[PDB]
Amino acid sequence: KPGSMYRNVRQRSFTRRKYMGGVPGSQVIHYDMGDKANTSFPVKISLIVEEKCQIRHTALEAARITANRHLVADTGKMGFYMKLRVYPHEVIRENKSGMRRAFGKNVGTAARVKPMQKIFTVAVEKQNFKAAKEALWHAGQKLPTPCRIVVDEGAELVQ
Amino acid sequence: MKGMRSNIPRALNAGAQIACVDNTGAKVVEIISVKKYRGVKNRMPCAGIGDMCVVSVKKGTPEMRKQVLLAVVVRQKQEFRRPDGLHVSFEDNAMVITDEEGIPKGTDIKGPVAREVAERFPKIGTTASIIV
Amino acid sequence: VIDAKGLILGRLASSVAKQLLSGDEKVYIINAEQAIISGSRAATLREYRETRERGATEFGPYFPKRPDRILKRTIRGMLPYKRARGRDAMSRLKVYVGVPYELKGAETVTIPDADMRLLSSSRYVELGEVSQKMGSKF
Amino acid sequence: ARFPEAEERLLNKKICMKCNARNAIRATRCRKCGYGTLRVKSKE
Amino acid sequence: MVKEIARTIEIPEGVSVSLAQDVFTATGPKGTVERKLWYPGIMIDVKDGEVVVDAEYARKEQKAMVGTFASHIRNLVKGVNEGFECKMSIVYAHFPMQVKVDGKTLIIGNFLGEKKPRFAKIIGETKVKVSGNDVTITGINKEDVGQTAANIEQKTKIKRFDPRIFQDGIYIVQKA
RNA sequence: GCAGCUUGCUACCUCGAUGUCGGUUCUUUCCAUCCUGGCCGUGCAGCAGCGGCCAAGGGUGAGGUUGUUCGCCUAUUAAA
RNA sequence: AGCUUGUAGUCCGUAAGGGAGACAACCCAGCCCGUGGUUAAGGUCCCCAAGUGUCGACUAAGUGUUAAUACUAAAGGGCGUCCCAAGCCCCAGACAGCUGGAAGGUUAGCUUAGAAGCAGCUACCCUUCAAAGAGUGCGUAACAGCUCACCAGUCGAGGUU
Ligand SMILES: [Mg+2]
Ligand SMILES: [Mg+2]
Ligand SMILES: [Zn+2]
Repeated sequence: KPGSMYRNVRQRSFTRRKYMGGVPGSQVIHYDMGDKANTSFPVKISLIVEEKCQIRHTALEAARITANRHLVADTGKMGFYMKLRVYPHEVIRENKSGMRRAFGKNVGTAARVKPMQKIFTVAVEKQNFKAAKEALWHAGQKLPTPCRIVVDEGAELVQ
Repeated sequence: MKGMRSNIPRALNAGAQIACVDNTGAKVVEIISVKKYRGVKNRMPCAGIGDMCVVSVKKGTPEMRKQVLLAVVVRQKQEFRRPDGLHVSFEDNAMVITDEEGIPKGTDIKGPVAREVAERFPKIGTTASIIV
Repeated sequence: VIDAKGLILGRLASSVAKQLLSGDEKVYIINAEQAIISGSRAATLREYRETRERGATEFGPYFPKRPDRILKRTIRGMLPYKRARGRDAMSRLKVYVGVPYELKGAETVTIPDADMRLLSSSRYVELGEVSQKMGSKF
Repeated sequence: ARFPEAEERLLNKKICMKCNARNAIRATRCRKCGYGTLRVKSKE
Repeated sequence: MVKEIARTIEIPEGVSVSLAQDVFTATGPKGTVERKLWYPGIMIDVKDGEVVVDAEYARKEQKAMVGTFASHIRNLVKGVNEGFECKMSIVYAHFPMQVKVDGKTLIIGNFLGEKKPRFAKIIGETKVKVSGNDVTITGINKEDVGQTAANIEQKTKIKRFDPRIFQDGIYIVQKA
């Protein structure tokens, strides 16, 4: 289905596993990227959201893939630590008769967000800051909401 | 093609059956379409003297029969006028099996042919014997 | 008489329309072919071309081509020409291309408001140019 | 025939990579659509 | 520091400049040239071998216009003092060309097997001279000579083939 | 994201009746361009191609099966 | 979905009169008859009663000139233009140009003859002088110069992220 079919937040949440049935799995495999064992990156930037919405897991997977490729290509395999944050807990249902017993059935999973809520986070050195911004800008292109980039730690270093 | 001195009405009509007058091996043909003719709505394609048109063999030898070929009209029963003022007509329509250029497959033509096809297609002129 | 030498079109039309409606003697606009229409060249030409070719032949809008006809039509819209007051007002207006012989040497006045000197930039066209672009010999 | 002046004023220009408009040499911006990337007119 | 929007031109001896009404007039040993440079918000004065031009608002449009007018004034005085020249060149592979000056046009005959010779207009008093495989274009008006050269170049362009293999016409080896 | 040119969803108007599908005749409108006019790129030598931009003035036909729209096929044609 | 089914308030149904272009339920107002007066909503270039009103800026697109609204186009981009803040270099001299320099060695490793800075390991090819390079490109079997990066003289005020 199209992206805008399930993107607005108009109705209550629907997430209790034990009551619904037959929720399909997910594609996102790993939520931590890069050098997990390192903890000495002085710059910590992140991608934030400007509006409430629902993000499908497929969009998150595409954004993660593109950011991974860019960061590994330019910064290096050991020069960063990316970490996705929001996990998809919501469930999406698509009716499939007419309006007779129109209640839908599970077709997917989505992750609700909130304004100014961090989605991604990348830590790098001082020399690979522009590459980090370049990587995080492409990832927000696959995402269903307007997105801005905020440098959380080491702002005085970069700025 | 090269212009003709005379004016030729388009007498024969797509669907007509003509008696081919050469020694190639066919007797009767069926005009399917006319080369270099656009047309308008509802109008059947038509052909006159010195018009190259694709036909179909209806009566003839078994090898030639059921073959789409090219041919031109050498006579027509519908009158047409000379440059200096006169009208010429024939008793019967006729056609000769040829190629795209104009070389007729037959080396012998029976009966007269109009002189205007003789000027447009010189080969038909030479291969003929009597021209009127 | 009023000289339309270098005056804004709508400003001139509004002033003339109001002081026709107030009720007086008749008024004369001369040189109604170098009145100014502020705006870029292309937009003005486009809008006037669309206005020109818009009607149906039996009953559609017949937009005029001559310059004084255009100015008269522009004033015709700021005025209740279907009522009796508006028709009487329209009977007392005369816009001439150039200067007619009888109004030769006549005393003139101008609307001090509608002045091209009161315009920020040089983005304007003159009425005769649009008239000739619409295909009129004047 | 490859001559200096002809190549100088014929095939020494950059090409917008989106609308195919030809630009000047020392440029980085299509003059009609503003696309960032400009290639160079193909040589032999 | 300051964003003052004034410009001086320092007119040289010989040129009798003026700013009557709006048209800017000059005269010198190389004839005379005329131009009109009116624009709201941009005032120009002529005095003591120099023309001062400036504006009032520091908007970038005003600054661009003051630069443009100063450049035009410099080019006008330079043209009237001595003049401006443009050099071009001829190239051909198989078909020799007959460049011949006649009237106010330059006729190009036998261009790539051409029976109908092409026509290039000459603007103003821009006297052109043909000599073998090169053309020299004299004049006192800079825009005039530039536009004449542009017309001559644009008329002789072959527009149905490949520039790799066909390269003929007239090309500018040096601008005005 | 656009269109409302396919099929769906709804039940706001019409049941003291708004005469259905296809074809025929005749007139007109749109452009999201098949040909004709003008340009740009090419992994464009020429011929002929491939991709894109402006442009709605004119053209866009004849036949076999089938009630067919749609679709298949035939010989022309600048394009059908 | 101008869809379907709930809930609190107020309305139309059964609600005049004034204003919204016309508008069942939107704003002012809930209305016996006649006369005078001042205001509400909303407006004041002309149609049309009353401002071609005042102060400070923005827009160049006829964009706009459309309270709510079933009647109003999105992501993305803009060295288009107007502002704020933060860093960096700076008249003993910053940027764009005018200039040349980019000489030591090398012709780098390369089998094809040859990919000799520009297929394919390497490393700053000079102890040293602004410059001197394993180096981009017109050229380029390989190159080569021409020279990239990279600094140096030169103007003469702001430049740049
Ligand atoms: Mg009530
Ligand atoms: Mg009411
Ligand atoms: Zn472009």
